[PDB]
Amino acid sequence: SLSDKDKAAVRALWSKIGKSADAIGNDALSRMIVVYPQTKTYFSHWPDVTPGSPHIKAHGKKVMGGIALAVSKIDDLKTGLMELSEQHAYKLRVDPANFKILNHCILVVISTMFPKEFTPEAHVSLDKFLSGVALALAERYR
Amino acid sequence: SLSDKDKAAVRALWSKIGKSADAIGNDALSRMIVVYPQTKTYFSHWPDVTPGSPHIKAHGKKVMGGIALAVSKIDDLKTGLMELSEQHAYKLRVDPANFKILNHCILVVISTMFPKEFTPEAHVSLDKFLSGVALALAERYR
Amino acid sequence: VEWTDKERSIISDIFSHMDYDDIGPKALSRCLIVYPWTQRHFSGAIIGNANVAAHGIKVLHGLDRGVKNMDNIAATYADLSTLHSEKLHVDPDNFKLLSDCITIVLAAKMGHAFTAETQGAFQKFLAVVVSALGKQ
Amino acid sequence: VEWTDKERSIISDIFSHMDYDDIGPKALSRCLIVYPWTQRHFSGAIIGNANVAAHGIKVLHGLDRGVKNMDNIAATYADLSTLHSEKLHVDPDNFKLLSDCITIVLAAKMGHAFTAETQGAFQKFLAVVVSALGKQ
Ligand code: HEM
Ligand code: HEM
Ligand code: HEM
Ligand code: HEM
Repeated sequence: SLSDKDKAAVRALWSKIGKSADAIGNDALSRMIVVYPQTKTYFSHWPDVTPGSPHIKAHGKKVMGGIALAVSKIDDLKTGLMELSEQHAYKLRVDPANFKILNHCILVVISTMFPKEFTPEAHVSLDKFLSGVALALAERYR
Repeated sequence: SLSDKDKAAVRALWSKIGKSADAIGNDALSRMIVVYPQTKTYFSHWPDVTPGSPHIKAHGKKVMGGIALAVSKIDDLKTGLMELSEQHAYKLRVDPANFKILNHCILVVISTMFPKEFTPEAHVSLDKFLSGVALALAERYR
Repeated sequence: VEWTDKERSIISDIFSHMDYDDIGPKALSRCLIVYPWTQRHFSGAIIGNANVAAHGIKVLHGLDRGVKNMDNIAATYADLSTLHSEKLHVDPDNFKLLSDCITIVLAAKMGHAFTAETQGAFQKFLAVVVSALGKQ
Repeated sequence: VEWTDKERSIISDIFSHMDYDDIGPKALSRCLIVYPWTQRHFSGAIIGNANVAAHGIKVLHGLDRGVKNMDNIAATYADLSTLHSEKLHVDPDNFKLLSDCITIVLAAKMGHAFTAETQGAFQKFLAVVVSALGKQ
């Protein structure tokens, strides 16, 4: 669970990072697809499932919007993300093992764009935060 | 997280299985050490650390004592196992990766002993319950 | 991978005393119930569904294959591997799950004859088999 | 494992422009701060400790050894595997964790040059190297 130091760590980082949220979501989502082909299935209904693609660029905005939401509801991720859990488990039926993957890709992207910002200390708290998000999202699977 | 039905399933099961707790802990501890050698080191301070051993047997009792505890504190595992967590992290310094391993061995043994009561339904709930237990034990590592 | 004769002996012995029509459906039934999200490959009750029962049996027959080619596993499944990924779109994590379910069901039938040594050998086998499956 | 010429080029490119004294220490410091339980292997702030910086360097050199023998990787590490396994008491899981840290530190070094294709190659290489290490 996140401590006060963790919650503060994430808010401080997010305030420097938030402006590039859409860049991060697109790059991250592109990487995931290329590096972990197994995740290409879920976006197969899109015409262009490649790095440039307008759908990827569009969806990346939404994924980061979800993260922005998680940041606001940090004190209670489970209830803040209930609906999204519901949606991924029943409507999209997204295998839960993939949340670990995307989280990894986002950390890499943030590292790529904010190397001076992403210190080991920020890293620990952001990883704890992202795990909690992954955990909140699996809530409604079983 | 555990639902009302998940909680009643675990209690119902524990009510039937509880009497063999000591036997379950001994067998489960033996399998872990054997099937996953990497875990032997934490118990090297014991003279004899083999299936039959009296130290394994004594410790299989405390482990299951811990499960019985979690069962009691099932409404809030995090605060209910704050102690065991603090202990395995700073005192014993056990790698958190191993809790899933012990959980798996406990499941096997229960199938071995109570094949008639360990139904798929019981299995779902006991599994979520053990994931919760492992999650709470990992609580004080970072 | 390296195999000891003792291991070759247990893995082989395990599979000859096993009734496939029995272990197959129960192992798959359980996985579909304990890990609900794998059910989306059989959308086209669970414990009684014949389609699930049938694939459970096919699973055991495919494992039996690798038992006959222990020193040539990755090659033995290259075909099955591409089927579950290329066409079936099965997440490789799912093999890990079905693996544990088979262990648990087998553990309930062999009872106390399912020793820690038997367990270790059988898990090592599935580990290698799962690697060849989620690799391609 | 199967390597393409492209992958051979990319990994070679990365390791020939890498600065071991910088990446090494940073990658180990991060791992010990992000995954505190690995710290029990250096029983004697973390980012400034010379003994940490030292093994960090050793790790990268140990990898470089693998870059030269991309086709005979399992053999190449067999010894180092036993070192960490039998004597140091390293949980195999700790290798996969360090693996991620190395990737993250490298990404912050190459910035926009750490394209998705580069990540793919670098991760696949660490994967093979981690299996070898957590096998003996
Ligand atoms: C960091 C965790 C994640 C967040 C915050 C997230 C967020 C979202 C949001 C906000 C939507 C919105 C669609 C709408 O407007 O209703 C969505 C859709 C979707 N997500 Fe996720 N998601 C996450 C992880 C994943 C993963 C790991 C996958 C699978 C590789 C996935 C697959 C999908 C799919 C397939 C859709 C439907 C897209 C479409 O057809 O338009 N998501 N997600
Ligand atoms: C189902 C999760 C687990 C539970 C509930 C549990 C519970 C306990 C309890 C109750 C003690 C007794 C100490 C005391 O009263 O002060 C203990 C000790 C210990 N545990 Fe665990 N444990 C779990 C998992 C593990 C794992 C996975 C490992 C190692 C791979 C481990 C290693 C140890 C060691 C080495 C000791 C000290 C033995 C001794 O010298 O007496 N435990 N544990
Ligand atoms: C333990 C590893 C597994 C083995 C050895 C195995 C084996 C097989 C075989 C032999 C077929 C028959 C295809 C044909 O006629 O050419 C098949 C089909 C299929 N498998 Fe698997 N499988 C395994 C795991 C899985 C998993 C984990 C899933 C996801 C729950 C899955 C889902 C399917 C589906 C949807 C089909 C096609 C339907 C059918 O013909 O029954 N399989 N599998
Ligand atoms: C990316 C995989 C790794 C590689 C390639 C690697 C490589 C090496 C090498 C080359 C040595 C020196 C050998 C000698 O003195 O004979 C060494 C020592 C050691 N390694 Fe690692 N290592 C790796 C991962 C790890 C991990 C994950 C840990 C756990 C934090 C670890 C802990 C140790 C310890 C405790 C020593 C002895 C310390 C010392 O230098 O005095 N290593 N390693």
